[PDB]
Amino acid sequence: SRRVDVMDVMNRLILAMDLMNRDDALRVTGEVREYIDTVKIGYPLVLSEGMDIIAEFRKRFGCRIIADFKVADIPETNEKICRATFKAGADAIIVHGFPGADSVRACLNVAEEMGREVFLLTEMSHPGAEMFIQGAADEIARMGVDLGVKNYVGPSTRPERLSRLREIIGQDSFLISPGVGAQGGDPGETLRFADAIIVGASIYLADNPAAAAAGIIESIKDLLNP
Amino acid sequence: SRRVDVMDVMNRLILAMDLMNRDDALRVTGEVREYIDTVKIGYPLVLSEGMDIIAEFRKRFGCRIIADFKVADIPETNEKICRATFKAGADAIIVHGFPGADSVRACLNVAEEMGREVFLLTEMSHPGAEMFIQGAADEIARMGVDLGVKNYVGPSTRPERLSRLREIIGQDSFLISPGVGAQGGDPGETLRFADAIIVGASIYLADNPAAAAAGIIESIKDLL
Ligand SMILES: O=C1CC(=O)N([C@@H]2O[C@H](COP(=O)(O)O)[C@@H](O)[C@H]2O)C(=O)N1
Ligand SMILES: O=C1CC(=O)N([C@@H]2O[C@H](COP(=O)(O)O)[C@@H](O)[C@H]2O)C(=O)N1
Repeated sequence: SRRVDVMDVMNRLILAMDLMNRDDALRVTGEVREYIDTVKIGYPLVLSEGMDIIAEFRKRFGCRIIADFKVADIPETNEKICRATFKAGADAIIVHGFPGADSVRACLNVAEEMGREVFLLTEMSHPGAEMFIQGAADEIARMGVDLGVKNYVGPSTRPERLSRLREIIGQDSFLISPGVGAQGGDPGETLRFADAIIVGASIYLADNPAAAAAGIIESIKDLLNP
Repeated sequence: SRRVDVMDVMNRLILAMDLMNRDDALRVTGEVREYIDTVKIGYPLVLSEGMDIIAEFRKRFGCRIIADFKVADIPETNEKICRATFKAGADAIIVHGFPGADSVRACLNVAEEMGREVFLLTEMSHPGAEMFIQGAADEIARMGVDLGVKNYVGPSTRPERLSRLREIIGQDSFLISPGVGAQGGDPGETLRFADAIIVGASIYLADNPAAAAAGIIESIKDLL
């Protein structure tokens, strides 16, 4: 990405905090705070500890929050979900593109009004993505561009797909990518196209999360700056 | 549907309780309880009041709860979402099929392991559904059949699509359909294929929710 008006992710590493217990979640996040300042919080944690967990993370840690809720409902419900989520302190929210343009627009409008951001998930990192998602991936990405979407989520496990997504969305867009580590994606190859990588279990399940985070960062030192 | 062991939804009417305040949500639900015993609780309410709200609905009104979370993540995450959801008193959970068979199977395994139900959302009711979901709907339904899914969600706004979906899933499957009221779906044509209809705003935003529910039931009395 060439734009400077994007969230500045420390070390280009976003922690996918999917532990389902407040104690383990707060412990691991705290132990890696030195390397990460942007945390992706999803339903595994939220449905287990509640939305206030978002406020607490910003309190204890001075981190940005990406609510990975893969919003995928009708326009009316999507609007409500985004409103509740931003009200709770989320800086950005991840939204699915497959439900259509109106569903995505609903999220974009709320984000616009509240001054927050929407990240469009154009395709996924798991095996199942090949069944229905990849066939529509190109068009979903193009729909995002036409809608004026500037933030995207693409698969680390499929660098060949990530290259294509980047070409479609352009350099004036921001791209983050999950699937690194546990799913087999490589941090370095992924950062050839993505602006930041998302890492979950490789860090939060490690005997030493801090060392795991440090190791990943060391492995991409040549791609770290700016 | 022709199956005898299907979910028994009173008056074939499911309340989509999408109000975002526990007071209005609980009050309106109580107001229509004599007409509805099955409530669909989604993220608008859950993200606003917390997951404990599900048990509250059960304790207060003894209604069955369908957690409409449109689960649409990778298998591993879907697993966690379903587990947390069934631990909250949800009798069932709605999952997306677009992410593929592994994502759906993950939900099915948890439901089976925790003795609850999974509803597979095939085609959606809004206009945008025509862009990508509609073209994959029949295949998603067939995937559901092959996986052993017995509960489905289809659009009331497109009865002709609902008819095709019913053909694919068979009569031994349970089908619920949203889109009645606010979205212009016709209850009559919808119930020709769906076992139960989902109604939200046409009821919870009505000056008199009870009267609203009553009216809906009156318009489909011949199907009850
Ligand atoms: O295509 C995608 C989207 C997504 O957000 N995710 C999420 O990214 C995280 C990956 O975590 P992990 O590093 O495999 O443990 C989880 O929170 C997933 O739900 C993914 O793995 N693939
Ligand atoms: O295709 C679909 C799926 C679905 O769950 N829904 C949900 O069904 C409800 C419909 O509410 P309403 O009657 O339009 O106010 C909402 O909670 C929606 O999120 C839908 O409208 N269409």
